[PDB]
Amino acid sequence: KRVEKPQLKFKSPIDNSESHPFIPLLKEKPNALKPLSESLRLVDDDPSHYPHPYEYEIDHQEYSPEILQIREEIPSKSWDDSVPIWVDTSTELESMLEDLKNTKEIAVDLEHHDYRSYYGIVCLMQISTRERDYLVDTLKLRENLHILNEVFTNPSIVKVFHGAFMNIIWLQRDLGLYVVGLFDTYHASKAIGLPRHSLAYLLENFANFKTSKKYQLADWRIRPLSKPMTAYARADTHFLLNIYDQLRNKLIESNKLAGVLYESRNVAKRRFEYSKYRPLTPSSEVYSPIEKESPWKILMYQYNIPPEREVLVRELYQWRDLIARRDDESPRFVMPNQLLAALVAYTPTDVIGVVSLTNGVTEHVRQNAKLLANLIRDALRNIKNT
Repeated sequence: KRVEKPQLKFKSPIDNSESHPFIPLLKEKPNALKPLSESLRLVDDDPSHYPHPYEYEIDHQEYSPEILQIREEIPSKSWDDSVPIWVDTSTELESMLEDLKNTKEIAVDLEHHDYRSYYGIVCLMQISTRERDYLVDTLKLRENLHILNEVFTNPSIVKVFHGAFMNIIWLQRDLGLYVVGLFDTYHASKAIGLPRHSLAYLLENFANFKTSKKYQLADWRIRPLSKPMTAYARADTHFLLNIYDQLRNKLIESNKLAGVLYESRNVAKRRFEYSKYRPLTPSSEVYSPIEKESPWKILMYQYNIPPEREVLVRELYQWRDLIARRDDESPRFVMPNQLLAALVAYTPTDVIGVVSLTNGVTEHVRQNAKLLANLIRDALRNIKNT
C-alpha cells in the first residue's frame, strides 16, 4: 500500500542542509535550576555548538527518595483490564499530561523510522504509568509534544527506559524533549550481571512475554496501526515499571544502584548534533550521524572492483547523499550500496544500461539514469585519458 510522507504535513519543514549546529527546539524550561537563556548560549570551537539545555539539571538535581528505598514489586496490570490509550489530538495529549503529573514513575519508549527520511523521524511514543499504557502519535503531535518536559524533566518522577542511548537523541531532535530522572534498565541489567541485556530477554523472563522478531523493522508511519503493532508497541512499556522495581531492589541490595544512576545520567546528557559539527575526539557523550572512514573502500574490495575506480565510487556516494538530503530519503532508498556496487562493477554508459541492470534499479536511479550514465562515462573517459 502507498504511504504518503508525513513530513509533508510537518509545521516546521525539514532542513537537511546542516548550515548551522543543531539548535534545541526548546522554548520553555520547566523544573529549571538555571535560566533557559543561560542554557541557550552558543559555544565556541575547541566545534561550535549549543550545549544541553538541561545539563546542569541532570548533574545537580536530586533523585526522588522512593528510588532509593527497597520497595515491594508492583506487578504490571493485567493486559486485558485495559486498552492502550491512543493519543493524537491536542486535547488527549493534554489530558495525558495531567495523568503523568500524578505519577512517581513512568515507562517510556519510542519507535523510529529511517528508510523514508534522511535523519529519521519519530513515529510513535509509548508511555506507561502503573495504571495505564499510552500510545502517542508523534507524527501528528510533533509540534505539541514539548509540554511533556513538565513531567520528563521533573526529577521527582522516574522515567524508565530500556536502552535510552538513541531515544534520548531522537527526543531532542524531533520533539524538543529532555529527560531528568532517568533510570535505564539496560544499565541496570548490566550492573546486575544478567546473561542477556535485551528488552526481549527481560520481557520473556520477568514478564513471560514472547516478542516476535522483526516488528521494529515494520513501517510505523502507517495509520492506523495494525493490531499486532499496537500490541507490540504497548508491550514495550506495559511491563517495564515492574522490571524497574525488581532491578532497582537488587541494585539496592547489591551495592550497585549508585553506579546505574550515574550511567543513566550519562545517557540522559547525550546531545543531538549534526555530523558536520561532530566532536573532534570520540565520545559516548555525543552522537552524530556520520563519523568514520570512507565506506567505499569496503565496497570495492567486497565486489572486487578494479582499483582505479575510487573516484567513481566516491562520486556515487556524494550524489546519493546529496539527493537523499534533497528529497529527505535514506541513502538506501535512493540507491542501496549493492546497486551502487552494480553500477561501478558494470559501468553502464547509457540510460538503457543503467535501468536494465541485473539488480534492477530504484526509483531514484530510473529518474536520474542519464545523469548516472554521464557520471560513469566521464569516469571511463577520464580513466583512459587520465
